[PDB]
This record gives sequence, C-alpha cells and structure tokens, in this order.
Amino acid sequence: KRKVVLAEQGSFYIGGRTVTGPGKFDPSKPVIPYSNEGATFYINQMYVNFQAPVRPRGLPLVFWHGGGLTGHIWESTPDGRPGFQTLFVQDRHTVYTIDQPGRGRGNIPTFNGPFGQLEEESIVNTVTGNSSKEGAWVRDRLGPAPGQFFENSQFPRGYEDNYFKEMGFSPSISSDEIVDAVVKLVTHIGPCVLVTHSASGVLGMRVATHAKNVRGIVAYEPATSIFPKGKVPEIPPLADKKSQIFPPFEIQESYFKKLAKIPIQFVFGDNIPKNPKSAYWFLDWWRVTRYAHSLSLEAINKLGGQASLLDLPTAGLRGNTHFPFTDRNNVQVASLLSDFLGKHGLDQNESLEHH
Amino acid sequence: KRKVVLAEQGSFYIGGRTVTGPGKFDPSKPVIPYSNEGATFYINQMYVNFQAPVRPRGLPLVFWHGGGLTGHIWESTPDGRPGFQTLFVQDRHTVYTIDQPGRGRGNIPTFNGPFGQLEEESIVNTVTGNSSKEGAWVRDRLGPAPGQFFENSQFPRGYEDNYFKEMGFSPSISSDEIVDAVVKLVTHIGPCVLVTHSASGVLGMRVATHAKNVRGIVAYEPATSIFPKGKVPEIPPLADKKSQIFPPFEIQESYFKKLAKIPIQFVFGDNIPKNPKSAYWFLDWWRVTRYAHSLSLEAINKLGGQASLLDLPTAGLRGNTHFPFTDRNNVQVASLLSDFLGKHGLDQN
Ligand SMILES: COc1cc(Cl)nc(NC(=O)NS(=O)(=O)c2ccccc2C(=O)O)n1
Ligand SMILES: COc1cc(Cl)nc(NC(=O)NS(=O)(=O)c2ccccc2C(=O)O)n1
Repeated sequence: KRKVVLAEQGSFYIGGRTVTGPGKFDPSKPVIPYSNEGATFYINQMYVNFQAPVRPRGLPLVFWHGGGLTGHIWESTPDGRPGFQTLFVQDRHTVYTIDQPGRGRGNIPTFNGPFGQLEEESIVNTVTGNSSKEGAWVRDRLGPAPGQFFENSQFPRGYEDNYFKEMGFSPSISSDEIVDAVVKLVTHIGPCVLVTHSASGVLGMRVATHAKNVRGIVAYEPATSIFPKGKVPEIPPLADKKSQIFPPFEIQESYFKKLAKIPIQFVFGDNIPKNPKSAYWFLDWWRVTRYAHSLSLEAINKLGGQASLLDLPTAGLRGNTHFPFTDRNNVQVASLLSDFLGKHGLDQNESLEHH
Repeated sequence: KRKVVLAEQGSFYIGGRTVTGPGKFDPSKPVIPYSNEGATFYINQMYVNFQAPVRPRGLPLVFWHGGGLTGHIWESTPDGRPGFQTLFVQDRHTVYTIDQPGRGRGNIPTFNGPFGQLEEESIVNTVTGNSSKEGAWVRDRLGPAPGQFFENSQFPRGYEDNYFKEMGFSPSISSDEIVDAVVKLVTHIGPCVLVTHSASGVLGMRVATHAKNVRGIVAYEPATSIFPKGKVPEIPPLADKKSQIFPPFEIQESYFKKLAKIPIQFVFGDNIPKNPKSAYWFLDWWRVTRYAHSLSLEAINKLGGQASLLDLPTAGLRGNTHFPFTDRNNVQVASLLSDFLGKHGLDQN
C-alpha cells in the first residue's frame, strides 16, 4: 500500500536563538573565507516536515526520532518499506516529522574556528561522541553481539548497511533547548500526539509538562526515566556490579502532575532479558531501564494518571528490535498505535492542519 | 495548488565507506560512554528522498542543494509556499531530493574524540567554517548590504529568520566522495536530469562526466566554473584588485567533452552588476563568476555542445535572488525549467 494523497506538504524551521561574533561586517571586504567578524549566527533551530491528508481526522501526530537519528526513520524502513509517516497519512492523520536541533536538518552550532567554538565561547563541545556500528547493534538488540541475530528477529536482514548509515553523532546542545524547540512546535500546531523513541522519550515527557497541546504520548523504548524531584527510587546497578542506567531526570512535582492528565504508553520490543545478564551489557541495561520506567509509570498512575507499559510480545508480536516501527512487522506495530489513538478518542472529528 | 498524489514516497541512504577503530568489541564491557575500540563507522553516506507521481511522464529530476543547504530548499519556500518538489511532482516527474554527504541527513563524519578525528587520523577538519547571516545576505543578493533589499527583490520579505535558519556548515569531506555518492545514485535511478545550485553546480558537471545517465543539467547560479585541463582562460581579479573568483576546476578534455553530449542550462537571477563594484564584494564576485561561466559554456559549445546561459531578467523575471526557486515568483521560474525539459524531450517517456 504505497499510494498517498496529500492535501498539502512542506517543511519549515522553528525555534532556536542567535549568537553574535565581535565587531562589524563590511560588505566591501572579502566575504570568503567566512569570518566571525560582525556575524550573526542562527543556532539550535529545528527542522519540521508535515504531510496532511485530504479530510484529516483526529489529532496530528508528531514523530520524534531517537538518539543520533532523523525523521528518515519514520519515512521508510532500511529495506524500503513504508514508514509510519506514510502509514498514518493513509490512516487519515496529519503527520509531522522533526529533525531536532543538532540532528539531520536541524542546526549544528559551529562557526569559524574549532568545532562548536565562537571565539572564546564554547557553544557545543569540540570533542564529540558517537556510537560504533557494534555499539548500535547491541543497543538495538539485533542480537546479543555484533553480527549475530536473535533467531526470532524482526530486523530486515540484508539491509544492515542502509540501517546503520542513518545514525550519527549529536553535538552537546542542552536538552533544555531541544525541549524548547518542540514546545514551540506543539504550541503552533494545536492539540497533538507525541510519538517518541529512545532518547526523545524523556524529552517528550518534559514537553508535555510545558505544553497542554500534548494530548497523548506513545514512547518506543524510552532511554531515560523521569521522576518527581526528590522522589527517585533506588534502582539496582547492572549485573556487572559497576554500571548503572541513565540517571533519571527529576522535575518538580507541580510539572510531574501534568503527566497524569493525558494517556501515556511506553512500548518495548522483544529479547530484553528477565534475569541479570552480565555477559551482554546492553541487554542488561535494557532490563534495568525497563524496570525503572515501570516505577516511573507507577508514580504517574498514583496521581490519577493513565500510563501503561506495552510489551509487544504480550500483544503477540515476537522479535522486535529497538526500532519496532521499521521492523519487518511494522504494519502490526502501527496497528497497535492506531489502537491507542482509538482507545483515547484521539482519531475523532474533522481536523484542519495549521502551524 | 498544494495537493499532490503520490504513487510512492520514501527515502534511503546510498554511498559512503567505512573506517575502523583499534582493537576488539567486547559486548560485556560498558558500551556507554561510546568508544572507538573495536569500532566500525559508516561515513560520508548520502540521504535521498523520492516522491513518485502516478503515471510519471519523462525523466526523474534530482534536485541538489547548494552550499550549506539541504533538500528543504526544494520542499518549501521560507514563507511556506510549495517548493519545486511539489511543483514538479504535480508536473508528473518523479522527484529526488538529496542531502549530500556532510549536510542535513547526510553523514557528518565524527567519532569519539575531537570533531572529525578518528584516533590519530583526521577524517574531516576539526576547525570549521560557516557563513554568518551577514555573509549569506550579500552572497544571496537580497541586497548590497545586510538588512537592505534591492527594490525589485523577489525575496519573501518578512521571513528572513525562516530563510537563514536553513543554512549551516559543511565539514571538509572531499569533493571526490560527494561526486562518488551522486554517481552511485544516478546508477540506481537510471536516466535523469540534475538540477543543481551554487556549490553543487561544479559537482553536477563532474557527475555528468562520470555518469552517462545524466541526460541534462539545469544549474541555478553555479559557484565554481569548470574547464578542460590546460585550457583555463585568464580571468581578471575583482574590483578590489586583490580578490579572485573561485579557482576553476580542471578536468581532462576527454571527460570535459562528455558535457557536449547533453543539454546544459545555467540560470542566473537579478542584480548582478555589469560594472566593477569595489564597494560590494559579493556583487562584484558574482559579476566575474558569471563571466567565467560564460567562457565555460563557450568551451562546451566549441566541442559541439548545447550549453546556454539564461539570465532571468531577459526572460521577463525581475528581482530574483541567488535562490530563484524559493523566491516569490518561483512558479514562473519553475515554468522556465519545464520549458527546458520540454525543449529537450526530457518530459517524454
Ligand atoms: C551517550 O552518553 C549518554 C549518557 C547519558 Cl547519562 N545519557 C545519554 N542519553 C542518551 O539517550 N543517549 S543515546 O541517545 O546514545 C542512547 C543511549 C542508550 C540507549 C539509546 C540511546 C538512543 O540512541 O536514543 N547518553
Ligand atoms: C568557503 O570557501 C570556499 C572556497 C572554495 Cl575554492 N570553494 C568554495 N565552495 C563554495 O561554493 N562555497 S560556498 O558554498 O560557501 C559558496 C560560496 C560562494 C557562493 C555560493 C556558495 C554556496 O553557498 O554554494 N568555498
């Protein structure tokens, strides 16, 4: 089912700030090589793409890629099957896909000088970090070790090169500025649903506490848990007796309470072990991270919330990776997202696209 | 008219290579913080988006952004009007839009360490360059100085912030590897037309000399001229008597003459002066660069080619900037591109 009919499509930039270099710009002096002198730089802006079907229904969906990724992951799978962008435009939702600040078509703040440095000011760090193919293989649970697949895997085997090519580094932009850009987007588009992934899990939770327009969250395998300030439960270290999960993000309880006002679903794939797994660091990391999220959701529900954890194996889907929405069964994964939208009345009424 | 009917859409990665770190990867060791140890990295790959109409008519178009840009510039204008992607899908062409290696969704090659450095090897330079808003204002000929517009301007005034936000740095990926990625895309697509802009002007010319599937080129304000090796004409310096245009790219004549086998059109907007202008460096730069391109096109035609220069004011369009395809009259600019495709049979199956 590849055909798509759009009432309109396009893209735009939103958010960000400006920084300035020293002095004044003289149009008579050679402009190349580029100089910081007299410069204004736009930094930390976000790229947004939208596609609106004919006669939209329900709330628009905002798909927010995980760490080191772009909106590509919602457009197509590594082997070329339709991504959730196409599937949900066909499902009659207006679909927004973003490249957050520091990723893809979002801004990478660098100037004339060492990476990220504007004269004496470090806007982002010159030293970068970036996962290897091997680190991503085990992070994404293709298998327990690079080159190996779980026998039940839903990964599109044969398209490893395509898959890993979509991943890259992120400069050290503050999470505050990333959240700020998406808050501005959701304010502009109206009531909407956030669909997040991995690193954008905690960021989407934060956006919701700042923006009443977020009416629901579906988070695919969020990477960082969130708790009210001062009320982070003790969580055991990993099986290696040394490592820990990502330090949970703490927000003031007045903001945390807003998470109890909308439906929230965390979706996990397969092959996260139940038992401690000292031989496979990322498998063990996912075990304890999933547990931490269970405690986070419990805190939301004790405030009157509607927060749930969906393990795809319990719904009859086996072998999903950390990217269920590009796996071979992503149509069945999409159906469960449609079910969430229908359960909570988020697919109702004629809707108009605006930003 | 914003409606579009797509038989299919999607995106993929193509091209690139791999580099490796030292040692072995042990899955029992902490994976975070990320390490180069035992690492394989995919670098210099290109992002490609495609949209195919129902019943495509004529060759697919490959829209290739200029320097510091992305495929966004073909999707929408800064004020939110349809870009050439929509306009030419409506015109029944399959449309490819790329983010070249180093830009947008293309790969930026960096690792665990100083930007661009893999252990002791510099894959790209740690020191970056990037235009300011001020430099882009005058490069793009919005006006002669930042904050000023030419009075005839087709720029979408009021949307300056949207416009400049689309621009950014490019790492020092070799032009050879950028050309390589697009050659591989042209192999994948089959016969096609390249529609280039500024920095990708010279790169698209190079691609055509390596890819016979390029059946035509339309280049919006190419930034670097190209000549047969040993046959670069002397070109005068700029009015400040010290600056020069970008050193022209030289290729073997036997590659260069492949450019004579396909139609090629260079498109220039407005407000490039005829007189030397010492007060306005980028205006003078565009004057001498347009002249160099005129000699480049002459070299192609001397070899039996079909190369031409279209000044938009001669076609009745006044006030265009360096981005005619996002200006307020971009529908009329698009009509001139359709005219080129029709003249050369590139809108026919
Ligand atoms: C890199 O180092 C640190 C340290 C700390 Cl404390 N927190 C983060 N945040 C992330 O979500 N980092 S991630 O972005 O690569 C990621 C990690 C695990 C699992 C998944 C992801 C991810 O791809 O989203 N990264
Ligand atoms: C920066 O310094 C050099 C040196 C040399 Cl030799 N060649 C280039 N190539 C470009 O096209 N550089 S550009 O990318 O910023 C650009 C410049 C002028 C006019 C237009 C553009 C452009 O945005 O495409 N840049």
